[PDB]
Amino acid sequence: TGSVSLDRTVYPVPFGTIADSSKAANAAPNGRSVFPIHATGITSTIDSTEELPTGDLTIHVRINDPDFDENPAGEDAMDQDNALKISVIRGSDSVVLGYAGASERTGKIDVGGNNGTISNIRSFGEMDEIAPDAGIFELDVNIKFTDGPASAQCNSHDTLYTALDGTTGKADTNRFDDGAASGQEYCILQGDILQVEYTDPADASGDANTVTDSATFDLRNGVLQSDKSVYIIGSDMILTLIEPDFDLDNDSAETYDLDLIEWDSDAATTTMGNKGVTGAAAAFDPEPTDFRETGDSTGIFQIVIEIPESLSNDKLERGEEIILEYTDWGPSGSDYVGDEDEDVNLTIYTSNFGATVELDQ
Amino acid sequence: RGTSASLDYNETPQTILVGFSFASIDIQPVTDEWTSGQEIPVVIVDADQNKNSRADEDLDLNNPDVTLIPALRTGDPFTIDEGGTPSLIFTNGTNGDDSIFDTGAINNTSAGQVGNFTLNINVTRFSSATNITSTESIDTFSKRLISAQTANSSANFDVDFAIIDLGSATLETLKETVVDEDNTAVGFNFFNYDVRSLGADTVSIALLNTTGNILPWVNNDTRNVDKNNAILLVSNSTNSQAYVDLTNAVSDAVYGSTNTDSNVNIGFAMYFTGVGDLAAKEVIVMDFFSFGFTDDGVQSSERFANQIIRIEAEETGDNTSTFEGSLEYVMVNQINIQDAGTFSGITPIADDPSFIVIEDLTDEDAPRVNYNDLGADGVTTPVSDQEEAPSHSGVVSLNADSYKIADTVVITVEDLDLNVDSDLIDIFTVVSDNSKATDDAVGSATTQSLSFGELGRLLDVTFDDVIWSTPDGANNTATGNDSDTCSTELSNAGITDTGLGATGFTLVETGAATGVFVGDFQIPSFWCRVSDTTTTPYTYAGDEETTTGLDIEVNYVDFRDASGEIVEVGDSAGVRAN
Amino acid sequence: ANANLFVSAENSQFDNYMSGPQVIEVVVIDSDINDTDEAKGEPDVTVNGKVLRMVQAVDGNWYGYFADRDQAQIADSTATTADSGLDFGVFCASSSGTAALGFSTTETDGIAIPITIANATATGNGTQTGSSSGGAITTTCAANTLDASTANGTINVVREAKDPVAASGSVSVGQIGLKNGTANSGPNWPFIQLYELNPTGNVVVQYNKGGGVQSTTLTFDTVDQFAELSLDRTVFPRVSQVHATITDLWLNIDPTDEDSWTFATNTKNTTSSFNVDTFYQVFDENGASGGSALTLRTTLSSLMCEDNCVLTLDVDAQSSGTPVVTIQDNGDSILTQLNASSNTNANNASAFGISTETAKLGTGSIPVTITEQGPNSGVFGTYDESDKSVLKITDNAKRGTSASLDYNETPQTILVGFSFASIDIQPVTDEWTSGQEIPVVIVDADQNKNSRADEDLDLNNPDVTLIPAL
Repeated sequence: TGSVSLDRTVYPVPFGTIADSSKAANAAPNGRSVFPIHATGITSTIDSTEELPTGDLTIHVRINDPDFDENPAGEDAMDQDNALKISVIRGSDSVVLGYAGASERTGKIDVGGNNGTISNIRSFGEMDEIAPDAGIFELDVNIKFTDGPASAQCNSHDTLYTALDGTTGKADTNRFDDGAASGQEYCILQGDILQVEYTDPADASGDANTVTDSATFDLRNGVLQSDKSVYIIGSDMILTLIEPDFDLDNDSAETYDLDLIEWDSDAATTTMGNKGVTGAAAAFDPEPTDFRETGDSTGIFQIVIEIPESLSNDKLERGEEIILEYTDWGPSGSDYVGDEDEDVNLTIYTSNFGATVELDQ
Repeated sequence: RGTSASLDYNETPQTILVGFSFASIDIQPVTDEWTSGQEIPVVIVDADQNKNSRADEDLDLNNPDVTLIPALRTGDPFTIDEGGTPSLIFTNGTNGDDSIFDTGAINNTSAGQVGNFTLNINVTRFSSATNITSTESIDTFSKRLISAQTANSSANFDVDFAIIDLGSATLETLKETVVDEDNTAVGFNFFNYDVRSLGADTVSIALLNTTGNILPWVNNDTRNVDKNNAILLVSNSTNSQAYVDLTNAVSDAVYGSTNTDSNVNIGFAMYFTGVGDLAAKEVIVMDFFSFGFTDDGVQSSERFANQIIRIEAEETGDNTSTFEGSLEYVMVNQINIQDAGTFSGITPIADDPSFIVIEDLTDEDAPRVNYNDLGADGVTTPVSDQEEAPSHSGVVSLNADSYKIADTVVITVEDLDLNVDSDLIDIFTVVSDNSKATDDAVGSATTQSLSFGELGRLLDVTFDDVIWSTPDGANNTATGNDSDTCSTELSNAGITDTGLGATGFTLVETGAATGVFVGDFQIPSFWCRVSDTTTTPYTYAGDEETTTGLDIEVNYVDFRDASGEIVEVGDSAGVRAN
Repeated sequence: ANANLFVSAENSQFDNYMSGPQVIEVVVIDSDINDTDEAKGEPDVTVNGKVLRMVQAVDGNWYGYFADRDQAQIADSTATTADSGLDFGVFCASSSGTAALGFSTTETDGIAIPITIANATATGNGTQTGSSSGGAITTTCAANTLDASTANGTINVVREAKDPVAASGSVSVGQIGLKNGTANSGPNWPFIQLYELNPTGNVVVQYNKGGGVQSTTLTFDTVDQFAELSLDRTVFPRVSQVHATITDLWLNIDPTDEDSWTFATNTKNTTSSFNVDTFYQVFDENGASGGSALTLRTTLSSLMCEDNCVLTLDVDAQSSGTPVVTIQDNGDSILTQLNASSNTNANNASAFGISTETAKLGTGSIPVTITEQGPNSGVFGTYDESDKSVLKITDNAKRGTSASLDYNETPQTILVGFSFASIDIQPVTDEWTSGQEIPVVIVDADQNKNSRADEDLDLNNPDVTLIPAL
């Protein structure tokens, strides 16, 4: 019997960039699927150098079919045509991402399987066996924030759809078999169910059989953490960020700009990154230079930061209130990325001790 | 299989059985981890390839008799069969003056390497007075093209041209592997070809692009549908085996046409001399290679390494079915990622080939070698083996917690991924170039600015968290509180160790394959502090200060951590004084 | 362990392999037939079953030289001028031995004699150059070709053949009937008998004598697995001689002579017309004029040279503007600093070249000459009998900077560095009283610049930079 499995029970909602929207440049997302820096990092307009890269999450599909393991100690590939179907469902409406198992070919996105002709559907190619004696085939497929059912909640962004066929146009028909309904745009919302369809050519009974695995899209709040509350100026700050939705790929550890966090104190207010004030990023000397995820399937991001003795042309004082605030853009109450702009901050104290002065006599 | 002949002597006939054997390709690392710069044997046991019991049989792509060769590939390299089954023909005649084979030359010039291909055909004296067609076959793993044709070897036979079309392949099927070197941050294109079976004195290869059919070919004087249809790659090479770096002209010409890439086909051309005899079977192997990364290059989507590797296994003994080979792999680092020599220095076709690894390929993506085989039953079942090539977290530390003046500090860097050859001693020099932002840093002069810092920055030594650099360039004119310049002050103090480059501090590997690099230098009494690191060349302070009491810190830039990404690690120490 | 038959290619170091245009010397050192005054017979020596004509020399040993026909023809195709390069002389048909050499040579595939042709007919005279594509030869040679020769001794692959036994009474020249017996300068001796051999196929040399035959097996295949290059040390001081030991079987073309090869190793001379090349017998083994230089870069492919017959040199791996390796004139070379301008010095390796062959070995190109350590050892060295290397580390070399030398496509790095010394005074007892000579021990690897000789410190020697003082 064939079986299909997914890496994670839940997956984060993908996010796009400014170039994926036809709206004019704005200092705020204005409901778009954009993940920019905290307001102080943007100068009146969000451009390509001040937002996170494209957030197409890469889901890996795995099947366990010993029938396709024809070679016990050799390479095997699932060559059955269109045996795997990847689709996204939101209630009563369904959209299919593509087909797998046949030869890789160019195609558009079908909605609800309305297109009878299968050659017009995008094909991801034949899945490759993970190990010569395993029998499990894995295919890596990325899902864009546009690859979802049409809805009116996503009209806030005049989305530009990347073409999946040979044409270079950015129109809706280039990526999807049919244009979106007037007043609605293709997108993925919170709570949407991601499902994988695999048709086994031969089960234990040697006939056709359909198996399914499901995952749910979700968005979670972000919370900072530190190993301790007080810090000596110039010491090492183990800044730990625990937030699930940044774990886009379970097979690798991604990196994200430190600019998402901001320095807020009496000395200065800066994003502590390359987009901050002059001489800022040097003061902390990040190691690594950006937020780095602890493990490929953990979702926790950590980075070593040094407490600056001076932020920008002025020193940092003892007992100063240190505020580390970052904007999630994806809180629990957000239907999608860029809907709610909730911010979360952390309080950090500096070392205070008695500076007693004594004389010999 | 199974049909046999009976040879009889002394009225005791012996039966000559024909047959096949179950093979088993195995990769045996010398230890429990296949780290970079470690040549490990590859053992292939296949009695089908042992066709002579009194001699040694060596596998060869150029030998049509050797039907099956093990192969390894990563990414999507552009082989000869990416567009399906190709069509190859042979032609005799003259190229003429309006041809890229004669007028063209390798000079990285648009006119020099890109032009038009024209020819005239005189095949009346040939059999049937027609172009020499052939039967084309492709191997599933080595991707070798085997050409079957009439085995005419008469003295009057003379053939010069050879035109081959890659089935339905187009510029779209080529741009997935061939990348634009001008637009990508880091990217190189390589062309590997093997035409040794032809036995030609000189070999010339050109790339053809046209919106119509390749067979039969046309001429400029006949039609003007295509503005340009010839891109010269190899011109009169004396070696049939060559792995040459393509010039930027080829990459520009690939993207140099404004027409639709899907509406124009691609063709491959051959011109050679001294091939007046053709065997029954001929083999043509010529693929495209590509390596590099785009933008920040931290995610796996922007890291690509398209190559195909074939192992030339050699028989162990005269009558031993065990064929022995070996695999080499170098893990690319931040220093050699911008140098085309390290990509061109690998051997694609040899008994001990080498290949590039861009990411800590483990689990399902581990480097896997493929080898077809005819089993004892008679099916062509494949046998494959894989070995993980993970990365390691570089650790750098100093021998002591505190150091005196001229205490001869030594830097010990243990990271097995920087070993790029098990034979040669791996070394890393220090950059001495004021113009580049990586001045006085270990690495290479070439450097690109990214989100993780400088590409050419490998290791730095810092006093008081300030990089130790020698005053140079036009930004060292500051004199400070006095009228003496920092460089002049250091010269007066007698400190010839004005910087990292002055000391000659370089990283040298402990052994051939140890993977641990040892470097050392003496701490100077006086050093020149850098006023600001935000400009190149660095602007130095006008007065020197004594290094005692300051904390000496090193920073080894690790291009690939244990998970296979950039992690900044260093060690700390203090310059003691009494 | 043969008793009488000795073959040049027989070598346990290189496992009896043979490759390229090598001429193989066959000597039969037999005490039973060593005398040269009696009308003795020719010993029965055959290779692969084909008889090999033997000539008795003044030393009482019978000599015979053979080589592959295709390889010999391909090599002679590069002999633009006579007595230069891999010149095998003039080829003739196997049936022409009786008319030319005076004795039958039917059982061979062609003979290469050092004659020259004055009437170059298309039928009655051999090929002075030979077909570049190889294959069988049908051109015949006759007595009139001998009588019309204007220069005898064009063969340059066998240069030290022994003098044939002079004719006297009942004994003919070589006891087999050579017309002219002048060795190394005549038209008959030496001459090579060509044979058809198969690459990767064994070659069996046979000597038939009473009481038991003696047979030697040689393998005729590419020998790249044995071509290796080694350096005497690992770290090299500022001025130390750079010694190269080239253990290559293929380079031993002449068995009876020490062989000299010249290479153009400049890997960064980006001139279009210049390419890395190899040359044969530019200089003699004594450093004299060895003849003209001829191209071999485009011919090595057909000469069984799989990445084992080319030399290229890298002088600055890091391209830091500090050259590391340079070249000099030696006793086995005639190198000349063409760029004698006072602005530059001996460190500019591109300033050196060869006057006679400036066309390809001119300024730049780094002309490098190597000579064999022995006539038939198959091991070549840059260093001469005076220990003066062809390569030096530059005196102004920056510490840490290294150069790499390339042979067999196996780079060899030439690092630059030093070692920690320790000078110690060890008295014979617990007190250093007057009139007691006590040893002084200095351990310094920097001053040990030669691994095959004794280095003595000297104030008068500028090379000895550092001397202890009190």
